[PDB]
Amino acid sequence: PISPIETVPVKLKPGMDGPKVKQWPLTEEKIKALVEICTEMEKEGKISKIGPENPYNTPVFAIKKKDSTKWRKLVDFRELNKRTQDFWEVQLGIPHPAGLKQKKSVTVLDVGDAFYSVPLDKDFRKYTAFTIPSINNETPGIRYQYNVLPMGWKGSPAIFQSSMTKILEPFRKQNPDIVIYQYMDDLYVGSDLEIGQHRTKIEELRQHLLRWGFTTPDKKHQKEPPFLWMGYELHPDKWTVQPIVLPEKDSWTVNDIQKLVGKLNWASQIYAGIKVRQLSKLLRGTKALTEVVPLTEEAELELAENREILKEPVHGVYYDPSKDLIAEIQKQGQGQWTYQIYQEPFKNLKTGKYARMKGAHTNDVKQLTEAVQKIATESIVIWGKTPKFKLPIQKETWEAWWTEYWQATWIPEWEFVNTPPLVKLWYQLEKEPIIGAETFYVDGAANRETKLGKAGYVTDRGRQKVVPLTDTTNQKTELQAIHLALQDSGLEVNIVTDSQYALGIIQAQPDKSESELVSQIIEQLIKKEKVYLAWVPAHKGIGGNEQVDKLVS
Amino acid sequence: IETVPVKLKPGMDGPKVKQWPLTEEKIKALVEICTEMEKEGKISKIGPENPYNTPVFAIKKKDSTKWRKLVDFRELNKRTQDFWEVQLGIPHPAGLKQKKSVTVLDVGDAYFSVPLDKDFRKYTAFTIPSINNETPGIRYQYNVLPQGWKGSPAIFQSSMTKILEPFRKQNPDIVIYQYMDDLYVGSDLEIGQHRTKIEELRQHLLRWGGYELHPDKWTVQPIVLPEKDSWTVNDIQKLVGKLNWASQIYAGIKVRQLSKLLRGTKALTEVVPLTEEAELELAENREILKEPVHGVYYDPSKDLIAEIQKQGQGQWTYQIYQEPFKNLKTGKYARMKGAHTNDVKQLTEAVQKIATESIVIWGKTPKFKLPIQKETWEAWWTEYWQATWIPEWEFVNTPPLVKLWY
DNA sequence: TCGCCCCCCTTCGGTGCTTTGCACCGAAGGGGGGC
Ligand SMILES: N#C[C@]1(COP(=O)(O)OP(=O)(O)OP(=O)(O)O)/C(=C\F)[C@@H](n2cnc3c(=O)[nH]c(N)nc32)C[C@@H]1O
Ligand SMILES: [Mg+2]
Repeated sequence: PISPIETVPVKLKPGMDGPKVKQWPLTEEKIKALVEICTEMEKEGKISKIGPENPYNTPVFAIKKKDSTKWRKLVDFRELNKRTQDFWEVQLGIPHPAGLKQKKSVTVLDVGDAFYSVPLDKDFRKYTAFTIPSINNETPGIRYQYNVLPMGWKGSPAIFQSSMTKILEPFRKQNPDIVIYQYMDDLYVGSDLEIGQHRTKIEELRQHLLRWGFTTPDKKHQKEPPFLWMGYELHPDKWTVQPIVLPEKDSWTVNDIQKLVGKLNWASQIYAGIKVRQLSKLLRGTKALTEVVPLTEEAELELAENREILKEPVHGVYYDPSKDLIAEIQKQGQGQWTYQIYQEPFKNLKTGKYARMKGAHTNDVKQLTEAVQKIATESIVIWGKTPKFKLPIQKETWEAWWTEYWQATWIPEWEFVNTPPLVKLWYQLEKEPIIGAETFYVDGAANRETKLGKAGYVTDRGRQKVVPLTDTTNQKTELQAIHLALQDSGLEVNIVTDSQYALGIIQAQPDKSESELVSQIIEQLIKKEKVYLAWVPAHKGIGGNEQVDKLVS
Repeated sequence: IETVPVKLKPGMDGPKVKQWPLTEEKIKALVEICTEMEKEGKISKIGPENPYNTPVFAIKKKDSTKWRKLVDFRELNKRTQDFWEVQLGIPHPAGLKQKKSVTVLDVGDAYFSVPLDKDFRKYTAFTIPSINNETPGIRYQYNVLPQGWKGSPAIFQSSMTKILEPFRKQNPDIVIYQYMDDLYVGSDLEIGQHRTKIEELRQHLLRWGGYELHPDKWTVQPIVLPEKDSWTVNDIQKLVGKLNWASQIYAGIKVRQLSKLLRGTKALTEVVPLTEEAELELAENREILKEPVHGVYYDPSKDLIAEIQKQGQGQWTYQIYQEPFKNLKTGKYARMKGAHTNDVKQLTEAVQKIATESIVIWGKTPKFKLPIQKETWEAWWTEYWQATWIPEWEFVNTPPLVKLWY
């Protein structure tokens, strides 16, 4: 039925009128199919016939439903959506089974023809017009407009969600000891009542929904575990994901690799250790979804690893609010991190991974801090609190980082866990110049118009060097000059540059970079025993800086 | 009461800022706060056809253990018409920054007795989230003048003038300045005496509807040069580069003869002696940096800017300016929690302190340039915020070219 | 040949800098998943 709920008033964007678009696949099979669907919808008052005074139009089609033997109707409202007003969407995220508390009695229900049970605002119906053709164009055709929320319209989800919230709120206020998870038309209902009483509250809820025009078909009424919910299976003690099948191909296209990575990311919420970095690499610099991409050797190994992980059975557990949340992170290499969130050992609530490269130059301590921040945010979303962390970084390392790094940084209460490889600083710049170490006055210049540059140095012990550079930039020349000093110096070096840019990168102790030049500098800094890096202003005749300045001309 | 007609600035739409995740404690507090204000008609439940949104969260002080709801109307305030153009704004008194003590009182609740132009209310929408997205967001919009909206003090202007009218003449040497939802009230009495007069004001205010600041201890910290007897090449290189930067601020600063001292390709640990011609140069530059810079005056029509640097072991230097290198004020903030472990908490506290000083001194907050990653700041700052206002800020990654301010 | 939401990975283009490329950041493309 159609809810007696009040309509939500909706507008078109200011200045815009309604859609006016002609009709497609005018077949006879389709036409007769369409008049068949519409006449039943019309009998229930979901749509109404309209005539030619309504100038607007939009085209129609239909696809299949997962629940076999039902078709789904869809109208291509792409044009109307452009002209319809903006909405503030109230679905702020996706419920996760790890956020659920164990319940004595659980029910999963769904509303039938959900959108078609919510009326659409009177004044807006005329824009949802669609003509049904006539016999492959012989005559003018049959027109309808929607009286309810149409599938395919931009505002339908939000207006339904809001309507469902209004309808349930009476029942929610009344039964606070009944958890109701409301995701679109899908309702999860858990309680600590004994089954007999729980069932009373259920049909009390169902009867409340029906007064407001929401049917709950038996077909979609789950009374017994395992419950199918949001892509998972809910058991009393644990939850699984519904089986994830990865593509198996002899020859992979870009688009199949995109599909593979997406499945693996979905799997990583409970399957620990998933990696996609070498598989995602394949996607770079590509130019067509149909482009066949040969898997690198590294991508084959990564997929093989993932495939062995996915062959083993895993489950998550449910949330106990009387115990602390614990988050443990492990480093996986090449900027990849994996984590598990649990409350008792070896009983994960969920897992996950972090593998984004933020910035052109970074280090493991920064990325660890970003992983912690991602986990901290996720835990707020699911459980409303952050967890206590178990991290593979020593207190000496962290304390060395935030005393020598100029930006404020922080990590919550955490406990060192010895799960190598540990997160470490791979070098530390001396706070003071080194006695006995050679001093290099480095500098490099490039001509902005020329493409040509030089990099070189002058040293207190008397050494000089210039290297010509082609197809370079000014900032590259300066990195190149530091690169030479580190290359031609011993285990202990003092370096003077006039590049605030280069100093800025290096003083942040990066251990990885998108630049191969910065990557080379890092490899050298790690081989050194002591490095002091000092800056001076250029073109002010400083002894040494001026010397190399003059030389690199 | 009649509504004042309010408008957004030409060619601007209302805020469309997503709500961020909140802890259980804050969601519960926001729901108990919003359920009651709905009941008192101060806010109305709305749906998704309102396309605007502004983040909401909650703050709890440890001198006031009750939750205070805070709607981050920074975007809305930016897009709201100016009220100085309409001559409803508040003039700043130059007298406050001189007073012995300044107390801050949250009088935001007074705005809840004046309705908001119904055509403007839609711009005030906000959305309460839910733990584990058990439900969709619940949306409200204001019917009264909202706390945190810059138009609320302007519209309530001539009403607040009436409320304080008696207290002002009965105490003509106390100075009151309203900034947003706050009253900054300062006087020259004994703290005990002063506090007493505050409760008087409180109770007078209470009839209709944190900690003591002390402006005269906000010492400026200048650019100081080290004092040594033996100078290494590196020591002089740092000094030269430090005074070279300062020549963009101060005037008549020289490196002519300190730069001469580095002549040659010298080792950085070699102790070069100091000529008379260069020793004169330094002590000359020392005094120029002792007493402040001539020619820098506040411009009320330009924005205030604040830069902060982490100096370590709990110390934070800051400079407030409008034009670069023309600082109206330089300073050094210091921590207070007894563990010295949390950089983000310290920076958050430093921002509130600096912003408070700007309100006391100039009557508006600066736009902050924060030495922190965006995602680290956003992960934690709300846990330490205690002000009813929120300043503008942006995120910088500027390595210390020199330790100028330390 | 449709809608709305969250996630990840890649690409692209706008912004500001006492710049001339560079680093940052948000949006948009693809994929996963939900209904
Ligand atoms: N509300 C609601 C439902 C429930 O969709 P759901 O699977 O529960 O089916 P149903 O309610 O229509 O009826 P049923 O439950 O089978 O008896 C939807 C989400 F939740 C909407 N929706 C789902 N998928 C699609 C889709 O691809 N395209 C579009 N454009 N819209 C969709 C319409 C539907 O109304
Ligand atoms: Mg349904």
